[PDB]
Amino acid sequence: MDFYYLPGSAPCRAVQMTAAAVGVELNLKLTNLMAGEHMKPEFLKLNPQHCIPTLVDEDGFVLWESRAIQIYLVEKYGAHDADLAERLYPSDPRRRAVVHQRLFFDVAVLYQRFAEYYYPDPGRLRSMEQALEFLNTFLEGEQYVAGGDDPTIADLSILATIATYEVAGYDLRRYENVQRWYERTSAIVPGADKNVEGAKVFG
Amino acid sequence: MDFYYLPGSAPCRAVQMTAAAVGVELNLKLTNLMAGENPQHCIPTLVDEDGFVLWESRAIQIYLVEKYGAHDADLAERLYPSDPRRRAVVHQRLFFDVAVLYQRFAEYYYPQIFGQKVPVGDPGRLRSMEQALEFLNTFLEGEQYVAGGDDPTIADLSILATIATYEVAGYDLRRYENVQRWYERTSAIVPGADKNVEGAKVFGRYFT
Ligand SMILES: N[C@H](CCC(=O)N[C@@H](CS)C(=O)NCC(=O)O)C(=O)O
Repeated sequence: MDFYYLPGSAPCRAVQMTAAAVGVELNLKLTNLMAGEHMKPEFLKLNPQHCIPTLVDEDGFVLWESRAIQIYLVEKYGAHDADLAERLYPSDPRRRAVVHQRLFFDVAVLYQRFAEYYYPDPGRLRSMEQALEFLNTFLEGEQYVAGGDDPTIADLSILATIATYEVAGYDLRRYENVQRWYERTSAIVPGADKNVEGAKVFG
Repeated sequence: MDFYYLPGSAPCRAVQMTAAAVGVELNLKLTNLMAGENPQHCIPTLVDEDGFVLWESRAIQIYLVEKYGAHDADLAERLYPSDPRRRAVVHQRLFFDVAVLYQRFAEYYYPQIFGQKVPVGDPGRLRSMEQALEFLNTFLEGEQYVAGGDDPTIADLSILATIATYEVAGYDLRRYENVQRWYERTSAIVPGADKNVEGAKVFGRYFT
């Protein structure tokens, strides 16, 4: 399966951790946006939204949005290991609702406000610190972001985001639960060293 | 189930339509925000029969299908197909709605209607917002619904709530033929479309 990506990119890193978790090997297709590779007609025909990560499966199914990719990887490839899929993406409606809630929080608030503050300011700073405070509150008395006894795809997505906060230069130790979760989760998730490595070397 | 909401809110309206679709009656609780009435004070907030608290409209939408619609397997399958590939397209459209379509709407219009009330729209934000509409128009080329299928999915409902907000904002949706066609057709057929239209009008109070 072809994986159109950039090394420093958080959503790409989330997908790489998820693929490693389900034993999927990705055919890496570096897609340099500065060079305009995502705007070539070959890419546009695959993905009209011209964004990375983009996954092309064995039957030519094309998918983008890292968090939809994560779910697809578990449902289609993780499913061969029943307990594994359950750990990554619990099936109970309530448990799964929380995983979804955290994924939507990651894209619309946590990573969003990171991009709002760092890519162009006291206003967008307070906006971002609020996102971190929310996350800190989510992790109060909890090992993982959506609960559970094991990391879920929500942890993997937020690990990608938070490693970007770290390399940006934000003092994460300010959020005791976030720092704690970040350290312990990075130590236990397969390919999490590649996440930080890739955040650092590129991002 | 208690539903903490405001009619003007697109995320709230997406849940109302989804609940209508699964035959769930919501006990509506008006939560006036500018007054200050879930440690993120997010609306909508759903509180189920066991006191389980959920926010994030799109997570709520899925939960409503999975728990309250799944007795009618054919209905749940229509709203939220289980085939990984089909479900993946529905998930990508939900993520697009939150992070691209509604997000760029907000980034363009919120500075003009809230806080400082900037006298003019940012052209870069406008271009970006129009790009989001073009994407949607493209997704709808040759397709009845946003994520495909023979029937509306929850992605259609989420986007319907967002697009009705574009309309009350005064954006000329006729510029995007597929979007307009889909918007008319879907508004004509989905449960709770009346709540969506009624509520979107309310959000028009910020555009006078
Ligand atoms: N919601 C994000 C989208 C990430 C995204 O928009 N990718 C950026 C680079 S990190 C990109 O491809 N930008 C180029 C473009 O959208 O035209 C995801 O998790 O996949």
